[PDB]
Amino acid sequence: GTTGERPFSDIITSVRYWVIHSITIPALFIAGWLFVSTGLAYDVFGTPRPDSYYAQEQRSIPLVTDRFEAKQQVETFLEQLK
Amino acid sequence: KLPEAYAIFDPLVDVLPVIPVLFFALAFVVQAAVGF
Amino acid sequence: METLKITVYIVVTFFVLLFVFGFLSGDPARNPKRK
Amino acid sequence: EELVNVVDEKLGTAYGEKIDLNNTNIAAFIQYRGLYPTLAKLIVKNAPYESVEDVLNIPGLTERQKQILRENLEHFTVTEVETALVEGGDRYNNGLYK
Amino acid sequence: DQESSGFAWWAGNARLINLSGKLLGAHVAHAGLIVFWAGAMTLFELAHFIPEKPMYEQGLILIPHIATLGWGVGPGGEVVDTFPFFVVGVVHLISSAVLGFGGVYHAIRGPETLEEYSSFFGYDWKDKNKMTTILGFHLIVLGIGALLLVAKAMFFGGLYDTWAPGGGDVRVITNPTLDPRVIFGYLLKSPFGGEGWIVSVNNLEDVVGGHIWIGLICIAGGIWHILTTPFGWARRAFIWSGEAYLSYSLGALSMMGFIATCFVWFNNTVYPSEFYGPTGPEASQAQAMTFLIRDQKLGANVGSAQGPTGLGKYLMRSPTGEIIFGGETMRFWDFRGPWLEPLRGPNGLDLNKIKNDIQPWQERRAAEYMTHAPLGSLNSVGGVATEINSVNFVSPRSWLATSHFVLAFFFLVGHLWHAGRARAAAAGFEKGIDRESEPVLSMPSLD
Amino acid sequence: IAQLTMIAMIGIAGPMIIFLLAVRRGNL
Amino acid sequence: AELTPEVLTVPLNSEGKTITLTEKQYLEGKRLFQYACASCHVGGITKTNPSLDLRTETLALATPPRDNIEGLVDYMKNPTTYDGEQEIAEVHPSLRSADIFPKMRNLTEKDLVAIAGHILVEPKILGDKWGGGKVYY
Amino acid sequence: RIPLWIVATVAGMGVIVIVGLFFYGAYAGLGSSL
Amino acid sequence: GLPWYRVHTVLINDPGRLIAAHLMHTALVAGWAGSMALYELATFDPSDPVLNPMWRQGMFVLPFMARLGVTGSWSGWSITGETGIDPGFWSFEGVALAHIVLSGLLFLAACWHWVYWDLELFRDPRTGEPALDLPKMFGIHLFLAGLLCFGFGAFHLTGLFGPGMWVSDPYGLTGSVQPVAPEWGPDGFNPYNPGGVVAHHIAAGIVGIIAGLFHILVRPPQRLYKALRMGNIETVLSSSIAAVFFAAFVVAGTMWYGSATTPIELFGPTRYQWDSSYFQQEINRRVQASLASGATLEEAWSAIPEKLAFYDYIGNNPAKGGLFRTGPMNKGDGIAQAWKGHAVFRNKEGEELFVRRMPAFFESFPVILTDKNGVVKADIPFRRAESKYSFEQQGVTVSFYGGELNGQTFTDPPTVKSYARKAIFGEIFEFDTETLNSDGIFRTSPRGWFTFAHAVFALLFFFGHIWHGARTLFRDVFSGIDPELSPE
Ligand SMILES: CCCCCCCCCCCCCCCCCC(=O)OC[C@H](CO[C@@H]1O[C@H](CO[C@H]2O[C@H](CO)[C@H](O)[C@H](O)[C@H]2O)[C@H](O)[C@H](O)[C@H]1O)OC(=O)CCCCCCCCCCCCCCCCC
Ligand SMILES: CCCCCCCCCCCCCCCCCC(=O)OC[C@H](CO[C@@H]1O[C@H](CO[C@H]2O[C@H](CO)[C@H](O)[C@H](O)[C@H]2O)[C@H](O)[C@H](O)[C@H]1O)OC(=O)CCCCCCCCCCCCCCCCC
Ligand code: CLA
Ligand code: CLA
Ligand code: CLA
Ligand code: CLA
Ligand code: CLA
Ligand SMILES: CCCCCCCCCCCCCCCC(=O)O[C@H](COC(=O)CCCCCCCCCCCC)CO[C@@H]1O[C@@H](CO)[C@H](O)[C@H](O)[C@@H]1O
Ligand SMILES: CC1=C(/C=C/C(C)=C\C=C/C(C)=C/C=C/C=C(C)/C=C/C=C(C)/C=C/C2=C(C)CCCC2(C)C)C(C)(C)CCC1
Ligand SMILES: CC1=C(\C=C/C(C)=C\C=C/C(C)=C/C=C/C=C(C)/C=C/C=C(C)/C=C/C2=C(C)CCCC2(C)C)C(C)(C)CCC1
Ligand SMILES: CC1=C(\C=C/C(C)=C\C=C/C(C)=C/C=C/C=C(C)/C=C/C=C(C)/C=C/C2=C(C)CCCC2(C)C)C(C)(C)CCC1
Repeated sequence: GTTGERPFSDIITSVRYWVIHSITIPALFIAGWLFVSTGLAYDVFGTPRPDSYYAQEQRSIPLVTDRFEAKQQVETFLEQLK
Repeated sequence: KLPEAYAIFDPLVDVLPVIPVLFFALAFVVQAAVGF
Repeated sequence: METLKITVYIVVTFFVLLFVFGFLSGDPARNPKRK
Repeated sequence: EELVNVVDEKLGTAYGEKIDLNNTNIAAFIQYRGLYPTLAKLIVKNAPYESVEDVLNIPGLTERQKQILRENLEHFTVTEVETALVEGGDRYNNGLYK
Repeated sequence: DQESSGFAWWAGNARLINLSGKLLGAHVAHAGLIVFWAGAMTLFELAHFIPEKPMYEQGLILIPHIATLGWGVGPGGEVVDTFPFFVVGVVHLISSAVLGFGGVYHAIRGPETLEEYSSFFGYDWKDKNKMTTILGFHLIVLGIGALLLVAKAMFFGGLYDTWAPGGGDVRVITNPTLDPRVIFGYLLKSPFGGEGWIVSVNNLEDVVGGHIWIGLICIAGGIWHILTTPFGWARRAFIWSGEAYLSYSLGALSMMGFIATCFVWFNNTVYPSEFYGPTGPEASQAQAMTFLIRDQKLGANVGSAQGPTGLGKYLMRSPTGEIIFGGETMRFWDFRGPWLEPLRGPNGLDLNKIKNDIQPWQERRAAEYMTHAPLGSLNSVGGVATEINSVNFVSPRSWLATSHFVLAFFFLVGHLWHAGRARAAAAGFEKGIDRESEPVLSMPSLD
Repeated sequence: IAQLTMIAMIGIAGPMIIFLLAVRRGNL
Repeated sequence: AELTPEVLTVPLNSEGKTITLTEKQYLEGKRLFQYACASCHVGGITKTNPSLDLRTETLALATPPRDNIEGLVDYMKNPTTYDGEQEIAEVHPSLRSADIFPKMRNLTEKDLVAIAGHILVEPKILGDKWGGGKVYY
Repeated sequence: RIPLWIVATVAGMGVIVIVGLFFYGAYAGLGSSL
Repeated sequence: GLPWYRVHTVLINDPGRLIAAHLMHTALVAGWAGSMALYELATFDPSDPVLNPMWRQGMFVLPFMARLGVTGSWSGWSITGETGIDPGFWSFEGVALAHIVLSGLLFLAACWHWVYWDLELFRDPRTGEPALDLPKMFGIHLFLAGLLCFGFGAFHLTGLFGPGMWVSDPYGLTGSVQPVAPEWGPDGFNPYNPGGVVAHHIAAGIVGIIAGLFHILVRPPQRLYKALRMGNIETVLSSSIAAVFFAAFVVAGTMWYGSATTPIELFGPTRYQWDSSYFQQEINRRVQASLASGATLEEAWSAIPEKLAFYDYIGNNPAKGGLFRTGPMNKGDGIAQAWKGHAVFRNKEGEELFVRRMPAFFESFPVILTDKNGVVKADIPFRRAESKYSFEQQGVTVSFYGGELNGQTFTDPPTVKSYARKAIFGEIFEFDTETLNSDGIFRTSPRGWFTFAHAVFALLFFFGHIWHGARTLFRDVFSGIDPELSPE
């Protein structure tokens, strides 16, 4: 079939591709990295960090009990929880 | 742990085995430069 | 029942022998243009 | 005319509360200061005892061993030897591992 | 040979099947990676080898072989000379350069056609004799060391023999085997459980003893083909084409690799376990041994102990040989190793022996083998399918036996695709089916 | 420790032959 | 933070004294425990003889007490049944018997104290998962 | 302009280096068992 | 050579013969109604609306005759358990003797629209051929629908003209068919609120009438009639199969989860009613009131009502069944004859214990008696050699309050155990199994089946939808791809 949208080999092999990108690609690679390093990713998605999955003493699991006052639960767990 | 006097090279001794593979790899690099 | 033991062999041998003697007579022939 | 499980029933005697010299698996012997290892091989070996004390009068028991048994006597009990519990030399290896 | 007038890129090496190979050098080229690989891994192996840690406990596939030959071991499977191992890899490795240094050449700067430079034996496949004579060389070639080994076995140091009197220990094969009934007899031996035609081999006397017989037998072939031309039922039978030659030849590996995979999993003789892990069956027999002891030692009669099923825990009965360990373990009553043979009897396992002549050096070797068993995950967490991460160990036998099968399998796939395409030249329909002259569009319709 | 840097060079040893070959000529 | 100082502190002598500990020693404990061989002994059970476990209580009831960071040391040096009646040295890894179990040679009082502390410590965190097997897994 | 193969191999090694990192990362990585 | 699936296509045009078709699948269904209707009627037992209400007996079709209002049979009995009052002709028998005559005539109107297949009405004037106007035809039928939907909405259910509809509430249940008043307030949407139904029909009726007129008058944009290829009947089929299947999934929902369109007693109690101990908690309240109200724990439970304990029996929880477990809940646990009594298990120490129930997912299950606080004080060992909590070694025991067992207690380790394992099922009961010869395994309630019915059915229909919709629109390419090629 007749195809005509801006070619690929062109730019993957392009001089400009590598010059705009070289600098920006790792900008994302780095950006992601920082997202992890700051440790914000954790707070970003509640995702606990090894240091804080279980409180110190307790052995039970901080399980969400009631679907409607769930927000509380999480807290009261994340609460007593270190 | 190689003889004491070789202490310096545990680093290479470490890699030497990867090479074999490396060849099937290169075989491609060339085939690519030579447009198949 | 040692009988069976042999009754089979022959039946097995026969065939194995018919197998080989069939491929033995070379099959480079028995295809398109007997080449 | 009401047949019934034997182990289940004997679990209802004092067998379930303490250690049965004549039946109980040799494994329940570790649960006390220095009994398992040897004393048990003799406790378990050595005929079945009609009295909980006849343990103390076991051929060759040591002046110390003798003591121990005395000391631990508290936890030992007895009930008819249980064919189903002793057959198969199960008493040595009941099939129960961690 | 460029593209057109050749195959595609993935079938690259096919354009080397055209004219006279520009390079033997390819084959030599890698005939190096193969020898260099020993040079790296061997170095790498020792590079990680500790003398105390059981050789099989430290992912040693390569190193255990040197040991099995009598090098750097001696009393028990203990390693005294960290040197010998190092030696062999160092050599090979370096040795590889020359192998590669040349193959690398023969492929780019030498005769792009040795068909012409021919002279020296030379090149062309259909040439029925250049091929009979060539393999002929490589036949004297192999048998060559068949003796090389016999020497190491009889004149340079000996081998490791687990059976060997005292206990595992570097020993010299004094009296190899004469009698052809024995050395040959194995081939005629059962293939199934109880007697594997190749695998079943108690001692070295029959190994090195047999190798001898193979060196000469094999040399007598190179000497043979080198001098003559194959008969007419031969020509009549087998297609001759460079490819077709690979085709056969390749399916000798397939088979052979299985013969390895099936061998490295089963023998304690040529694979001592002091260097490899305890053989699969050995394991579930070792367990037996350990517990037969645990209770007997705990005061149980053992021999007369009625087991859960109706058989008996510690001791059971097999149909032909009367007495063996019982569990599910039975499957392996054919297992034989020095750690369990003393406690053997006329009728089988002896109650009198097992009861009082069962020594300590066994309870501890028996327990090592109970633990260290050929069971692990790719993850490399040695143990039952469902074990916690902690003790990890994968038997050399696992990797060895496993790999070779997948490869040897794959090769069988090869023996096919190279026979499938080669039996095709034989008539010329290999390129395809001719649109105007196909046998079928002109044949009596089946009905 | 160092192991990594020294592996690096050998790994880029091969594509470098391709490069040194691109510039000069031959092969084809 | 979770592997705290006192939770890493355990009994030394049958007399009460506590040796507390470090993240360093603990580690060697792990490295050791496994190298000293978990092959029968993996997790917290005992494959050669499942009847005996390494749980804190079990070591206490042993003879002599074997819950002491001390105890286990004697053992590893010289082993004894749960009787404390006959030395089990020939069938169990022990410095008394190195020539049998090689791994036991490179072992030192430093290396021991560690593998020891590892045993008395692991339960404190893993709970029952220490003694039991399969079941708790 | 820039030769095509040269972008492939350097692009590739990255996948082979990054992926390689990931395997190491499973040994000391949080997800290890230590 | 015309293949079979293509054979029913015959008509497509020629609406004449088609009318006689629908005129049949219609006289064939109607029949089936009166049919099994008679059948179920040939087997329903009224003897006890207490432990043998329809739903256990494997009743599927008779459950509806109640929704609408037919409570009784010409034989002096009802489903509520009435006396002396016998319905008019329109009683179960009627409903059946009814559809029986219906289909029976439609079969005739049927074999009519065939011979008499070519009529003026089916012939379009201006066009020399047989054509059927749909863009309007449709709106017409619509007008009747709503006209009826409302005609029903306000004229039936409201009790104004006819009987109400089956309703009750979570006690008893003391269900019955009474008149309903459409309550339009927001809670008319609480699916549960019955009123919320009469309000919808009276209300959607309006919306239908209007629409009909609208579609009987207004004409479809040439932009739609060109897209939805109206005119080609093939499209009305995908244009409907679509709704039909959705209509399904809704009946599949209302059925499974609760809803006033599918009661508690005319259909198996909801599987969720047992998920949350709905029945035991709404019970404890009453046995607690009665208790802290100066009554013997005995007078207490003997206070709780038969039917209600029963609901608290996992054996009615719709899930437990089996895809091939061939029949009515009765050849399962048997015929429920009566409630034995609540079984409270006492420790030897005197402590009260509870049988930790069996969650709907397990066919198998180990009984465990937990201390009132989740702790474990009793079980029935499997190893039994290392048992630490056996009934016998912990002297478990059982007393009984209410039922027929009442004020009795059982001590022997065997029976005490037994009673427990049967308690894991909820409220123990006494089932006559001999009569029907039950098997000892559970079966699923009507509610259960019905759901799985308008299940695989609706999940398939969307495939018809996708198939005809696709054969409606591409009736062009249908034949071949068009010998012409290369452009695109
Ligand atoms: C009798 C007629 C049978 C008709 C069957 C015809 C079917 C067609 C063949 C296709 C596959 C079936 C053939 C079976 C071959 C497999 C071998 C086998 O089953 O026999 C089992 C034996 C095992 O030997 C073992 O030998 C042991 C002896 O060792 C023991 O004792 C020794 C000393 O005696 C040592 O001490 C040692 O340490 C100790 O372990 C025991 O006796 C065991 O009981 C015994 O099992 O293997 C061996 O020796 C034989 C090794 C042969 C090489 C096979 C390679 C691997 C198989 C791949 C199959 C290819 C097919 C693939 C097709 C699909 C795509 C590829
Ligand atoms: C085959 C063709 C396929 C075409 C594919 C097309 C793809 C397009 C997808 C669009 C639609 C998908 C998304 C819909 C999400 C709806 C959310 C929902 O589920 O809504 C959630 C609720 C569920 O309520 C439930 O209620 C239960 C009990 O509550 C009720 O009962 C309790 C007592 O137990 C209490 O009394 C309580 O007060 C009372 O509310 C529990 O609480 C549950 O946790 C809770 O989920 O459903 C409701 O209200 C809503 C009413 C349900 C309508 C269901 C329509 C069809 C799907 C359902 C069929 C299921 C049965 C299938 C049977 C086999 C085959 C069909
Ligand atoms: C005869 C083939 C063979 C066999 C049986 C082994 C076996 C082993 N090697 Mg090994 N190795 C080989 C060839 C082989 N190797 C070659 C040619 C090299 C050079 C590159 C190496 C380099 C090497 C290193 C550096 C190490 C090992 C190690 C090991 C041991 C553990 C590895 C493992 O658990 O990961 C399992 C690995 C996989 C499951 C790879 C997945 C396979 C994928 C990629 C698909 C494969 C499909 C194909 C059919 C199989 C290819 C065959 C193989 C040659 C690649 C194990 C005994 C480790 C060890 O024991 O240290 C002492 C170790 O550190 N090897
Ligand atoms: C492995 C099997 C193998 C086989 C069958 C061959 C076969 C051949 N090689 Mg060869 N080669 C090999 C491996 C092999 N090579 C390896 C591993 C290398 C790495 C260097 C080489 C490097 C090499 C070179 C540079 C050349 C060949 C050449 C040849 C051809 C010349 C035959 C001849 O008369 O030599 C007979 C050789 C001997 C009988 C050995 C004599 C040993 C002593 C007495 C003198 C040899 C010189 C000295 C020892 C070191 C060699 C230096 C070197 C310049 C030769 C012949 C086809 C020649 C060629 O171009 O063929 C067309 C050629 O120029 N080869
Ligand atoms: C190393 C690789 C190799 C290759 C590719 C070949 C290839 C060949 N050799 Mg050969 N050979 C080799 C090594 C090799 N040889 C070695 C190392 C020796 C040492 C002697 C020989 C000795 C030798 C001799 C003496 C002869 C050959 C011959 C041949 C040619 C015919 C072989 C044939 O097709 O057998 C096909 C054979 C069969 C399919 C046998 C089927 C019949 C069965 C049933 C035997 C019956 C079994 C019997 C009962 C015993 C056990 C049976 C069973 C239970 C196990 C063929 C070109 C023949 C040739 O023409 O010139 C040499 C020939 O006469 N070779
Ligand atoms: C909803 C009502 C409905 C109506 C009136 C039609 C009408 C039609 N469909 Mg159809 N269809 C429907 C729903 C409907 N379909 C659904 C829900 C699906 C997907 C689940 C399909 C999938 C479908 C396909 C793939 C095709 C049709 C076709 C047709 C046309 C002729 C096919 C034919 O009659 O085969 C004759 C029928 C038989 C010979 C019966 C044998 C098939 C099974 C084994 C019978 C089982 C039913 C019976 C035993 C009891 C019925 C119980 C009931 C609850 C289902 C005809 C216009 C054909 C067509 O016109 O071409 C595009 C065609 O190819 N349909
Ligand atoms: C490239 C991947 C690869 C790697 C890393 C290995 C590695 C190994 N293979 Mg092996 N193998 C492979 C592919 C590979 N194989 C393939 C594709 C096949 C065909 C299915 C085989 C068939 C095979 C067999 C039959 C045996 C091995 C054995 C071995 C081990 C000893 C090497 C050796 O025998 O030295 C030099 C040769 C020997 C030490 C013994 C020679 C055996 C006699 C001479 C029969 C013929 C040898 C064999 C056919 C030649 C293959 C040698 C190998 C280097 C490719 C070693 C771990 C041996 C083993 O099990 O461990 C000791 C062994 O017996 N392999
Ligand atoms: C040969 C190729 C030919 C075709 C077949 C190839 C099959 C290859 C299979 C490999 C898949 C899994 C990779 C190993 C996992 C690993 O190990 O990497 C992990 C994440 O992986 C991953 O993130 C997997 C990445 C796959 C995501 C694909 C999403 C599809 C959208 C892509 C759009 C691109 C435009 C990172 O490590 C994990 O997380 C670490 C924490 O950082 C832990 O420490 C552990 O290491 C843990 O494993
Ligand atoms: C140091 C040393 C050495 C050297 C060597 C060598 C020679 C090596 C090598 C090497 C090599 C040479 C390696 C490799 C290779 C290759 C490569 C580096 C490649 C590549 C890459 C990549 C990444 C790719 C990719 C791709 C893609 C993308 C797809 C397909 C195609 C391709 C392949 C291109 C030795 C060892 C001898 C020893 C001595 C010293
Ligand atoms: C694949 C191929 C190729 C190539 C090549 C080949 C194939 C081969 C080979 C081969 C080779 C490539 C070889 C070789 C080599 C060499 C070596 C391998 C070396 C060496 C040495 C070493 C390694 C050493 C080191 C050391 C020493 C010296 C001693 C001490 C220790 C140390 C380590 C220091 C290509 C791609 C082109 C294509 C074609 C084919
Ligand atoms: C004398 C007369 C008559 C007669 C008759 C009738 C009425 C009837 C009938 C009948 C009927 C009304 C029938 C039928 C029905 C049924 C149906 C139509 C159906 C069936 C079934 C089916 C269709 C099926 C289904 C199924 C199966 C098959 C099995 C499985 C499941 C399913 C679902 C799949 C009448 C009365 C009309 C009246 C008029 C005259």
